[PDB]
Amino acid sequence: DWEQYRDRVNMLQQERIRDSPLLQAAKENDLRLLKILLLNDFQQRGAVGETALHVAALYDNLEAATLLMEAAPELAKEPALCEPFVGQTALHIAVMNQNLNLVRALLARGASVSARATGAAFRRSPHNLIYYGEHPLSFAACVGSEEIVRLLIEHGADIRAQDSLGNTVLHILILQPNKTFACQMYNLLLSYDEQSLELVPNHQGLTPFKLAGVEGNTVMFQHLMQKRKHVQWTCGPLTSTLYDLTEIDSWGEELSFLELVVSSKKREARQILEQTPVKELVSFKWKKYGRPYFCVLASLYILYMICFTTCCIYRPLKLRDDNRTDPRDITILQQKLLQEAYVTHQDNIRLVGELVTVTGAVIILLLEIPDIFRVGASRYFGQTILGGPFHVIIITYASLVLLTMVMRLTNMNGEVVPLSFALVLGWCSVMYFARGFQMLGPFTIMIQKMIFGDLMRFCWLMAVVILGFASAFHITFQTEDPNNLGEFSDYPTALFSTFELFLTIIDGPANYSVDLPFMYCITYAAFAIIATLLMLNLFIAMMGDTHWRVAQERDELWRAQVVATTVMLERKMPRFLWPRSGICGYEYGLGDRWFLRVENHH
Amino acid sequence: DWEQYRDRVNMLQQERIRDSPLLQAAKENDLRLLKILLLNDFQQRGAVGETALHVAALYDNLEAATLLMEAAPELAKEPALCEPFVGQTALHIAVMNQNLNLVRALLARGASVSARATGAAFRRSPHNLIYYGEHPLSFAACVGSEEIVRLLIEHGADIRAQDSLGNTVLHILILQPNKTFACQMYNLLLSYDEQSLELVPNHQGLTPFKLAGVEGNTVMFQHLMQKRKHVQWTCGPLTSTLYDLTEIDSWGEELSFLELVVSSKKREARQILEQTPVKELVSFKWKKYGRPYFCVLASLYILYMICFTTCCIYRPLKLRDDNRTDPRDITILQQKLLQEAYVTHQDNIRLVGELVTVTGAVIILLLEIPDIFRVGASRYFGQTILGGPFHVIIITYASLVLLTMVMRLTNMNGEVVPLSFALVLGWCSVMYFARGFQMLGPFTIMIQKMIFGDLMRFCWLMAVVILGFASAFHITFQTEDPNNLGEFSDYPTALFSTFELFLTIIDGPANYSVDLPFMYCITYAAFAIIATLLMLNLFIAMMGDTHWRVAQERDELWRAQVVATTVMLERKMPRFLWPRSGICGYEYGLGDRWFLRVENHH
Ligand SMILES: CC(C)[C@@H](C)/C=C/[C@@H](C)[C@H]1CC[C@H]2C3=CC=C4C[C@@H](O)CC[C@]4(C)[C@H]3CC[C@]12C
Ligand SMILES: CC(C)[C@@H](C)/C=C/[C@@H](C)[C@H]1CC[C@H]2C3=CC=C4C[C@@H](O)CC[C@]4(C)[C@H]3CC[C@]12C
Ligand SMILES: CC(C)[C@@H](C)/C=C/[C@@H](C)[C@H]1CC[C@H]2C3=CC=C4C[C@@H](O)CC[C@]4(C)[C@H]3CC[C@]12C
Ligand SMILES: CC(C)[C@@H](C)/C=C/[C@@H](C)[C@H]1CC[C@H]2C3=CC=C4C[C@@H](O)CC[C@]4(C)[C@H]3CC[C@]12C
Repeated sequence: DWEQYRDRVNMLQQERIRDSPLLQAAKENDLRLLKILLLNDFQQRGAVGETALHVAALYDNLEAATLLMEAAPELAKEPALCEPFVGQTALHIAVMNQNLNLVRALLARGASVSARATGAAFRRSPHNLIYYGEHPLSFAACVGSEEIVRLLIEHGADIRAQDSLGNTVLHILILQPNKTFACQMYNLLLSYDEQSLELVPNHQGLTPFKLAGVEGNTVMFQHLMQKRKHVQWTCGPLTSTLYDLTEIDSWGEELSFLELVVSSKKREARQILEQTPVKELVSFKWKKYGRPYFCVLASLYILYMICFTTCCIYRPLKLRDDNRTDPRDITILQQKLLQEAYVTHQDNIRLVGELVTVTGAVIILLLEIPDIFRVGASRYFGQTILGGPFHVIIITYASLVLLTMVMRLTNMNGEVVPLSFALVLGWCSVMYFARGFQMLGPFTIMIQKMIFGDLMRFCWLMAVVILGFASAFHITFQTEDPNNLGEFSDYPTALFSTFELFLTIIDGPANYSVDLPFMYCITYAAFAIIATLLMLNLFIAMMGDTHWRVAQERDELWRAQVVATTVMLERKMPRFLWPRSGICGYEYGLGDRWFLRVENHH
Repeated sequence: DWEQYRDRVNMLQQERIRDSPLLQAAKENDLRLLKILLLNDFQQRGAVGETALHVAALYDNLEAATLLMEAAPELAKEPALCEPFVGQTALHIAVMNQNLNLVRALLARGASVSARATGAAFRRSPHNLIYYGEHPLSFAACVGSEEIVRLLIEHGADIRAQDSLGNTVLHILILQPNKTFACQMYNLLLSYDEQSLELVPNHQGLTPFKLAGVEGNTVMFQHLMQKRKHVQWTCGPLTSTLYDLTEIDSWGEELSFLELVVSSKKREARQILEQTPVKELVSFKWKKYGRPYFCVLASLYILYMICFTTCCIYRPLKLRDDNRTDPRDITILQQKLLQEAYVTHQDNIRLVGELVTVTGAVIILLLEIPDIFRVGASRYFGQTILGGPFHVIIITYASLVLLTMVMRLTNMNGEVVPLSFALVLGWCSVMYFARGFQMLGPFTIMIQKMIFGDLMRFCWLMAVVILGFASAFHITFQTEDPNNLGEFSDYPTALFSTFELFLTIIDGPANYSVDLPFMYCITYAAFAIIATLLMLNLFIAMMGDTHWRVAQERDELWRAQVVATTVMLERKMPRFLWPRSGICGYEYGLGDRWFLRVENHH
């Protein structure tokens, strides 16, 4: 694995230092021995192709480093050579150690300011505890050294330089934990840009501004907004400000800033939506267009489900041609064949409802399937914010409807099976529209967080308890007459009865007109204590204990689902229903830009 | 008892001081009277064989002590003589009182630095509020007096000296509450050791390092780690450190450090497992070997339970030879005798499943019973962390399986009884494997903490309520026809029905075709209010109120169960499946030691 390999690389590096007297002296800073060694091989390389001057820079030994450079000035220009450290120079190491005097001493000897630390230790990865890109300037900026950054710019470090992810030093600063020092560095780097470095995309296609949204860097986002706002006036406690919408509203682009924020896997990304500019734009969009249109789509989908339900109530059945020869058989009706299912005016009225049902199932797939491809299936079905579990069940519903149509056209028996699933999944998918309402939306997120959390854990241990007790009840009743107590008469019935008895949805079996086996009363007393008194009430207790913890995240997720709905509706609906948001600058001599005006009290 | 004896010892001591003018003067420090007394018996002894110089040292009376020593220098060498205080000298007392000048005055007169306070007041026990071992140096160290410790070392106090538990001053310092001052003292004492005192075991077989793990002394453990770590390099925000695994991983030893920590009765011991070295070693062991092998053992045990369950479903039964002459008798099948139970190919297929069932029951006892002997039964079955309640039920399961085999071989009727218990206990023991999963493990600890806590308290008061109401319902129905209401027709049925009615698992008995006794409606209304409205819902309330309090400990116990599982699997499984953990130093010129490399951000 990567851990045992990186560990071995570090062990070999330390051994090759111990085993080589020049590298050992470069580590210890014992100038005595280092003078004797250098007085009479300077190109000695440690385990990763690093020089004695890399070793001196790592241990921050300026005296050993200057003594090595006086003996062999060429060492300042040397990269390391083996996979984790490829392209790392002594300048990269000195910059990480913030040794300004060693950085001056290396630059005075022509250490390259444009050298790339290409190796696996510098790539953005869960394997690496930091990501500073590949260039000495990016290292100096992430390390927070203003003076080393100026010094590197004065030696001609290219501020536009991009690493193997396409990230510029501005993208790399958005990715750092030290957000306030990163904002101070971001102004310093923007000062040397006199087309802008803020507009350069990485290989994901993201500008620094879009990356601050995706990564949920609210401190860098509100900093980037200071160059995109204009204060129109202040009057006593009131200010009117005008915010440039260009990089937020993302007009005509296939993948907007707001879509990149609501579809981001970073939990912090949803905090960008609470910023004054994003929140007030998405609140306006939801008030004026999103809620009205989402209420119309909720209404149309409910009418479509009432239509489909009515087609199931009026489903074509006839008297069974076969005989109920078995006394346990209760089936009296049967499916009509296709050639006898469409005869009456009522069958033609149902054919219109069935054609509406099939048309809406086709429309669901035409609306759903392209968004799987845009978003990618694991992000599309996985994200709560986008509607993930509802997309699974609405596609499953449309698939079961089209399967049922194939069964109807082919005289296939058993339409009850896909129709019963489609009635449950079709109606449960009406809970998708709960996101439009503050009353229902946060509660629908609790339902989901309880299904994937507490209900999952419970059903795993509940199933183990049901297997034990169903088997004990079944073998307890194997010797007894099934007509006097039916609940455990075969093993599938014993499982189902034990499941219903666990949940207390069927009464505990009793028949006071006969002697039940004594082992039933013993087993059922233990079951009643374990399943109903303890586990069924402990479920309520652990749900109550989850509920108060999850409640703050439930509300943050609901507010983000409203924005994701707004972004989805504006993307998918006809543009004549969604007029461009904010204020057109061309009406006021401000150019082609669009704005949001926010007036606030302070 | 010990309390009334120690109290009497203290009362007699104070009386013998009051009754003896020299000891009374040694307590008061009235040098006037003490001069008159000493001018013309110095060997006067208080209630515990203590001298007037012990009394002067106890009351911290340096002037009386020096005046007593000037009259009788031999008193500095005297021990106390009666059971609680045997071997205590005036030096032990002066050291506890931190009187450096009295310690100098006693050492100047040859008070023994190697004297042992052998008496019952100095032994590690719940009877004693402190434990400083038996020697003046251990007293000075636990009292925290650096200057008295140096002074005693300068007078030749043996730093290797061991008390009646085999504890050295280092072991005794791990046992003190003042952990940060104890670490400062631990460095001072290690400085005089120039085979090491850190390697000396006590009579439990524990070194100071193992004792810090067992006692959960995380402050002393992280201090002891500072002499067992090497910083390989630091580069900007990153450091790589190498930790010596020798005393943690405990190779080839019959009882490891990690086993001593997970099996400790101290609740603080589980905090040692969260230290960087222990946590990262046990996390690696669990990731690479523990979880994969525990998932295989979970799978094999579930397949074994499905096999046993199938042998119970296909259990050999025939039509009853006897007649159902009683109209209340519902038994229609009976056990086959052994000589008719193995005839068909299906019986031979079941014999293979029954031989697998018996083989796994023998294997369970071969795996379980030796670990009872290693750990000791009360620690083995008592500890949640080790699997205690699951070890009880898995041994009970294997015992019921082997009992059932003896019943099968002997034509003994009633195999339903041990098989019904074995099906419940065998399946409920699958919850042992819940510890391997973050989803199920903490919840399985809540199940256990609720069974032993809230369910226990509830079942005690619930039983008292059922006894009252079952008796009232039984005598209410004694005069009435059992065929019209069967629930209370005899006292065992009335108990069982009242138990099912308490839990609301059977419907309240009613028969609108007859007049029930009016006393039933009155009694059942009171029962319905007390049992179902109040107590059954108050159970949910007290569980909810336990759940939020226990939730932090539940997670700490789960994280410790994962480590205990890892330690158990590595101990019990073949060593070719468990390669030695960490980094072999011999590959890198570091010797025979093994290491963990931890790289961290700061
Ligand atoms: C035998 C059939 C009828 C079985 C398989 C049916 C199961 C359905 C009812 C289950 C499967 C997944 C469940 C489910 C998935 C996720 C969510 C999202 C949550 O925010 C609201 C509830 C909701 C919508 C629930 C409702 C009930 C569903 C849809
Ligand atoms: C406890 C958790 C794990 C939940 C999810 C599981 C419930 C189990 C016990 C349920 C789920 C569906 C149930 C089920 C489905 C349908 C039938 C067909 C019927 O003719 C006999 C019973 C039988 C075979 C029952 C047995 C019990 C089952 C398998
Ligand atoms: C009449 C028989 C069937 C009676 C005696 C059976 C009782 C069983 C089901 C009881 C006895 C002890 C109970 C028990 C003991 C302790 C634990 C550990 C806990 O972390 C998970 C639940 C678990 C495993 C439960 C499950 C149910 C058990 C095993
Ligand atoms: C309320 C708590 C204390 C729980 C643990 C106790 C429940 C009691 C009421 C249960 C446990 C087992 C039950 C029980 C076992 C088996 C039988 C044999 C049956 O032919 C008559 C009823 C009888 C005798 C009932 C009576 C009620 C008992 C004794």
